[PDB]
Amino acid sequence: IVGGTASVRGEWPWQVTLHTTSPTQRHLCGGSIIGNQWILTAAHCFYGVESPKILRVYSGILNQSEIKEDTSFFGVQEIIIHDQYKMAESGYDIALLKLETTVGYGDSQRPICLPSKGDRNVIYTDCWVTGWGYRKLRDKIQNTLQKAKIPLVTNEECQKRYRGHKITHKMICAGYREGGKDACKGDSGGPLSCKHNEVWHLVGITSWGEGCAQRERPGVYTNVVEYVDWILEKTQAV
Ligand SMILES: CN1CCN(C(=O)C[C@H](NC(=O)/C=C/c2cc(Cl)ccc2-n2cnnn2)c2nc(-c3ccc4[nH]c(=O)cc(O)c4c3)c(Cl)[nH]2)CC1
Repeated sequence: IVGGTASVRGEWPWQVTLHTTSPTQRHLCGGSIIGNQWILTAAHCFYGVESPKILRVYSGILNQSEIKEDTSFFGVQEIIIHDQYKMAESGYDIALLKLETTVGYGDSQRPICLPSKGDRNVIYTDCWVTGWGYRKLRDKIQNTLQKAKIPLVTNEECQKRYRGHKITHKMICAGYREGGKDACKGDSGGPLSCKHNEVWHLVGITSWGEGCAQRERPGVYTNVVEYVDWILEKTQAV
């Protein structure tokens, strides 16, 4: 997160840190708890990941330093990548992780509400991107979970900012015209959480951008409202 600020413990209880074990254990990406065994995240996070066995999901974490060999985690049973996914820049950058065990909800960890089909028309004014990613282009994984408030940008505006790319209605953009606050390397797969009628909704999933926080280069996020039926298909399968 560029131009962000330290989060406080329990501010984003749906946020998770996804670690890979190969070759050495490290933070890979963020994700969001959406159900008792479901983490929603970005598809591009698994490029090169051959098996779920090398993955560890940590919840209720403010600081990466809370993670050591004796820290409890959730094993991944299944990696579900959307069938249409090819690359972040082309869309369908969404994935689900089915956990080997059930998340016990509490004040440190709980789900974020998915957006409603009847809310695709509403305009969100209170949007935040969160993660442990770089604070600048050549930096490192941050210890403390960062937050940054960013304005949603219309698709028409985002399309002007990205000549040569096709910004679809399955993508949602966020950024200040002058730059300064954005997601960066290590933030992908994490949430763009928007507060509406005193309830937080998972509006976006960090996906891509041209550099970090550049002027007239807003962040591009998966438009979660457009994938609610896909999530229900995978999570409510008979
Ligand atoms: C092979 N395939 C490539 C794509 N991918 C990734 O995970 C890509 C992912 N990028 C992001 O997290 C966010 C991108 C982004 C999003 C928006 Cl909305 C706007 C602008 C953005 N950017 C524009 N330029 N940079 N960012 C990213 N994560 C890391 C990352 C993650 C964890 C890490 N842990 C460590 O301990 C040490 C690390 O060094 C380390 C690096 C890097 Cl590098 N890049 C999966 C793997």
